Amino acid sequence: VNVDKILNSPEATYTATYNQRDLLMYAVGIGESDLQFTYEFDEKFSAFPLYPVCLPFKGQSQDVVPFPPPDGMPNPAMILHGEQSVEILRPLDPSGGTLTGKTKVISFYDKGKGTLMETQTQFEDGNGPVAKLISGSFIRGLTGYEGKGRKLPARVQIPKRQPDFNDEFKTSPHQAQVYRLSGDYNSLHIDPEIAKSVGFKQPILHGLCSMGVASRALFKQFCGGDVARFKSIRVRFSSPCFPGETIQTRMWQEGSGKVLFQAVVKERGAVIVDGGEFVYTQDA
Amino acid sequence: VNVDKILNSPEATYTATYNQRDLLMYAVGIGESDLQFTYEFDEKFSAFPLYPVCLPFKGQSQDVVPFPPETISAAPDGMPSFNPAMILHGEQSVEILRPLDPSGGTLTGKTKVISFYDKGKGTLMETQTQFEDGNGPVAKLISGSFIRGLTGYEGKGRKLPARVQIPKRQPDFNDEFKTSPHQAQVYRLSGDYNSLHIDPEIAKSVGFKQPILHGLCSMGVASRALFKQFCGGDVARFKSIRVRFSSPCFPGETIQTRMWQEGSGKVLFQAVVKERGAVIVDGGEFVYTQDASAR
Repeated sequence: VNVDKILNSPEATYTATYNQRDLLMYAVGIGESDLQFTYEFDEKFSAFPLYPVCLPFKGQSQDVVPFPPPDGMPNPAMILHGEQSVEILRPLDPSGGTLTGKTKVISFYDKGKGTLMETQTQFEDGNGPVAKLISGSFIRGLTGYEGKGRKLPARVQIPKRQPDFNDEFKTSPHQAQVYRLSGDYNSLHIDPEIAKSVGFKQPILHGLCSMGVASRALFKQFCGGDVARFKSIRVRFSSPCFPGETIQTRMWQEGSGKVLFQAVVKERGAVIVDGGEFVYTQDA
Repeated sequence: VNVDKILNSPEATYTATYNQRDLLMYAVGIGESDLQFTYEFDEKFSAFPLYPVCLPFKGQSQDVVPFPPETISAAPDGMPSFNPAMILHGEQSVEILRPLDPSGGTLTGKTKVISFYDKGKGTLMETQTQFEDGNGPVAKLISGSFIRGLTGYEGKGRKLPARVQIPKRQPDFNDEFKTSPHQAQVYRLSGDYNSLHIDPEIAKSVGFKQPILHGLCSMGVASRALFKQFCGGDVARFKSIRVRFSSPCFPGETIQTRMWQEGSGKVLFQAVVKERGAVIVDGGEFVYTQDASAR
């Protein structure tokens, strides 16, 4: 494997679109019910800030997207979604919009047990940048090379004290059936036979839905009803969640507009979203 | 006041388009979880048989459809003037000639007012919608609107089918579905964006404690029970359904479907809110293809 050729491979450029209905479908998919996100005539109707994470899946389609949606690139079943970063430069137009996506592999690191591959996506409207996404995939077993990439941000360490704030959300047993309508139609989240074939007695909930659930808690606690205050969020996905389980978001106020967080399944005491770092605009 | 004018008002023709994703969104909107209706690669993936009721709202839009849709707001010549305050969706009939293509489709809709009856206590206006493609008819819908107060005239319309008499005996079969308190927020995404079902201020405005669930969603919930009990996993067996909406349902309430087998492929039914014992869907008649005819 040649990492230089992977990292010098030109960015891919594409178009993504969303309408108001897509925004509503997303809000219900992550279990949000506040009229700010579920009612187009609300005085403060907005896209939920995390929405751009769906756009690399949905792209330009208004229909079901077949799943799945570089040069020196070397088994899909060995790939885990390990990390996600989302940076919001400007809120999305809640009346709908069309964006240009530019995507590129920015890191390919040999972690020994496998490869960390970081894929960056930048979305722009007509004016300029609106969102920056970094998806960290772990490719199990792929090793034996000199890894290269960007300077990796510090690994988040959760404070050794009780959370400052807690929130809980009971997900529906059919949450994944609703959430998948926002772009990710991976059969792992709906077909019990596919889930069973990879070691799960029931389909698992999309990790990004869990991320949306935690985002809802962070927005509600800190952003004072203003989506423009939701600046950035990054997480590690640590263990699976099943639709029907209760997701607890534990939140640590660290000052300077920084909140560290975890999402935990109440029923099992399993950490599903770890090393959460949230940045928001401090009290206006 | 001119009924002859109303019934002679020319038919309106429009186009309706749905994709696979719309079918999934509808299925989750009515609370169905069966993979036959929620998973595009299920080996028997199908549109839920009641879906055509959404098409007059949706038309060809893939976005939010501001209420009321252009395809339903048009008043016939010559209609009275009174605003939607004294109007309610009282009755619905759905007849399926051919199941919808589950990969998506485009249909021609033809709509016409077919009845304008004086009920003594009000007016029943029946609006028929016929859907077809290049291969012929697919569905026939009849919607009944009630205008309370509007009386004193000679009424005319289609020959009405027999009034459904719900049997006094114990129901043969029962099913229940606990709706979500946010069920209307999801169901509205299939085409009916009426503020009545979401804005508490608009709901309180007309007398309700909170927004009410769409009557057609309740009809969907009853239809799910009927399909599950009688149709043996085959949408082609779901032939017709007609109901009246008797009282409102609130999102979050449990909908019980009471079913009476009458033989010859006919089932009578009611839908009831468990928490209040209130019938919300009454005079239900369901027609399906019998077991001995399942090829």
